[PDB]
Amino acid sequence: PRYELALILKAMQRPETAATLKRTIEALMDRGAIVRDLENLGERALPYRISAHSQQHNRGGYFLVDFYAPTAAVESMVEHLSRDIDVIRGNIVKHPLTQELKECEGIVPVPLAEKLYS
Amino acid sequence: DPPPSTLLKDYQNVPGIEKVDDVVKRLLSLEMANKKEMLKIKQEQFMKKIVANPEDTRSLEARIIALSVKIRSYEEHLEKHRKDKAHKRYLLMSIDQRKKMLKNLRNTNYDVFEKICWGLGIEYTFPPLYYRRAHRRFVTKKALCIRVFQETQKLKKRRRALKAAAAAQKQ
Amino acid sequence: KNVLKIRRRKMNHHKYRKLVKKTRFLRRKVQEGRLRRKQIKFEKDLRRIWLKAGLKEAPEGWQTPKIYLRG
RNA sequence: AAACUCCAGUUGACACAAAAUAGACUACGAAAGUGGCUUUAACAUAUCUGAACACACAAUAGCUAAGACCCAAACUGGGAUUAGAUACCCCACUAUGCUUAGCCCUAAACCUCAACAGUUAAAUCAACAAAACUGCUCGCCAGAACACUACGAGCCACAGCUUAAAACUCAAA
Ligand SMILES: NC(=O)c1ccc[n+]([C@@H]2O[C@H](COP(=O)([O-])OP(=O)(O)OC[C@H]3O[C@@H](n4cnc5c(N)ncnc54)[C@H](O)[C@@H]3O)[C@@H](O)[C@H]2O)c1
Ligand SMILES: [K+]
Ligand SMILES: [K+]
Ligand SMILES: [K+]
Ligand SMILES: [Mg+2]
Ligand SMILES: [Mg+2]
Ligand SMILES: [Mg+2]
Ligand SMILES: [Mg+2]
Ligand SMILES: [Mg+2]
Ligand SMILES: [Mg+2]
Ligand SMILES: [Mg+2]
Ligand SMILES: [Mg+2]
Ligand SMILES: [Mg+2]
Ligand SMILES: [Mg+2]
Ligand SMILES: [Mg+2]
Ligand SMILES: [Mg+2]
Ligand SMILES: [Mg+2]
Ligand SMILES: [Mg+2]
Ligand SMILES: [Mg+2]
Ligand SMILES: [Mg+2]
Ligand SMILES: [Mg+2]
Ligand SMILES: [Mg+2]
Repeated sequence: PRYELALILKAMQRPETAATLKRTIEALMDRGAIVRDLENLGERALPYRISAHSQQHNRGGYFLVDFYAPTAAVESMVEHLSRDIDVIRGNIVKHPLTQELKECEGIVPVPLAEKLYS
Repeated sequence: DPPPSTLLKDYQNVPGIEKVDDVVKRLLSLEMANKKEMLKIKQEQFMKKIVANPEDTRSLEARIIALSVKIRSYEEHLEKHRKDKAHKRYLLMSIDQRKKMLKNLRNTNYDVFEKICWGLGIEYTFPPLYYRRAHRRFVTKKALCIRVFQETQKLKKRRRALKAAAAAQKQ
Repeated sequence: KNVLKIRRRKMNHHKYRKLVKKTRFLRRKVQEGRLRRKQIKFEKDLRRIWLKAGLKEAPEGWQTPKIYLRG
């Protein structure tokens, strides 16, 4: 299915950041993934301090990887990200653009009698 | 299971699907889909192999095939999740619902009942006549009563030869 | 509502648990003896079967198991 | 008071424990239950009804074995109150609550409302609860107490569970 990898990388110089992204995208391809896009969300201060691989981090590079992969690739990829020392935090979610939003007419009231009795 | 390269049931009959890039074929195959998509291909395979009209999904045959695919999925689930009582319940309920369908198909269309059993690999079994605990006292006694019968039968045959032998001597 | 029916059952169960506690060693000796007789009564039922069928001894290789022991 | 004083405060490092707010929501699941995040699998049945015992489940407590252990905590020890002992209060700590693999099979397991289908016109209807009913099916009931008992039987249960009487007694319950 289509997945979205939310990737927070250690704050590094441009050469090491490109090497980490290439090494991360190749890991996806080695597991059968078809990588669709790579987005840079920018380097920013983390919302809180994160300890990863015997180091403390206060800033990180936020990246997204939109890709398709077999369902069995997720478990294997999650294991790969846990061992990469340049990855602060990596999470794989089902791509939000796959879920189609259902139309909403509006807010129908709920009767007070139902509130109490229910 | 169908090969992973198999296309999804929705994209198998679109014109020109055989000339698209290999990447596009992977994205429309079972490899890139959830297991529920592989089960739709299995159901369609059984429907064309067994039923006379593969597009009649409301016939008793199609329901047995659809439910048989679900039963196999639960068995595969429980092979990996052996303490999942919720899915163990769904399996046992699904097996019972299929038996009720097979009973009604056997009673109405035996020729189709036979093709369903051959096609799906189902060995129809008639239910036991009585439901009662076979406890230790009964299990032991029933075993003894069968041994006693077996021994009595042997003795009754050794009382046929001796009588036969003595009768011949008189002559 | 009132709980008077519950209270009667509460006291009955309390006194029963209290009686069982006081006599749990006598009750254990009684239960053991009953199980012995139960095993003997079972053994007789099986012996009756082969004897009424014309056999003089138990079927060859048959040993009546102990189906009432904790083991 | 005892206890602690490798105590307390700040800062940093740091979980096999538990999951603020959302939730004024009333969803999911057969029920039991389920409210941190992600992913995978996944929520029976195109007529209904259908079991103390068949089949599969079943909070809390508890058993067996091996682990974890922050905090909580039967029990136990100490301090205190007390005429004094136990409890209520304080401190410490254990079984246990957790994980794993087996059991045990209970609850005020209760919306105290059996499942399905139908009706809102008749009389609206003992009372209260929760407006009053019809069809159909299964389960169950027939004064109180004896009695969640005795005996028998079955059960991995052994101070256990399930099923479940009678005698004596009363004119009530
Ligand atoms: N006992 C059977 O094996 C059996 C077989 C066919 C039909 N039934 C039907 O089951 C109902 C219950 O009969 P009962 O009152 O004599 O039994 P019961 O309820 O007194 O139970 C006695 C025995 O019958 C079994 N039993 C109970 N309910 C059953 C059911 N619905 N179906 C099958 N077995 C059941 C129990 O497990 C036990 O072994 C009746 O409608 C009967 O016609 C029972
Ligand atoms: K929370
Ligand atoms: K809340
Ligand atoms: K209640
Ligand atoms: Mg009493
Ligand atoms: Mg002091
Ligand atoms: Mg039914
Ligand atoms: Mg019955
Ligand atoms: Mg039932
Ligand atoms: Mg019960
Ligand atoms: Mg339980
Ligand atoms: Mg436990
Ligand atoms: Mg503590
Ligand atoms: Mg402990
Ligand atoms: Mg936990
Ligand atoms: Mg409850
Ligand atoms: Mg019912
Ligand atoms: Mg009135
Ligand atoms: Mg009575
Ligand atoms: Mg009880
Ligand atoms: Mg009892
Ligand atoms: Mg008994």
